[PDB]
Amino acid sequence: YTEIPDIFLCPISKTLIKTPVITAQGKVYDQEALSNFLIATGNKDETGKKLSIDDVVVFDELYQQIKVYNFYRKRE
Ligand SMILES: [Cl-]
Repeated sequence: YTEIPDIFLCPISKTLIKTPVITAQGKVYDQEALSNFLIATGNKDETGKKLSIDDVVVFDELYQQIKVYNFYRKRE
């Protein structure tokens, strides 16, 4: 599997997450992808529900796991 682990996938950018943010609903996106996407739809997420970039936090644990993935990845 050269493929990116699914938990590190952003539903919007559809690749690797650079910085995980998590919604109150518990959904995980890449920060910059979500920000920009939410501007395009006008605070609606990819299933058309209301969402603001102000109501997300960085997902610290997962950010950390991503850094480790990145170590193993960029090794090859
Ligand atoms: Cl996790």
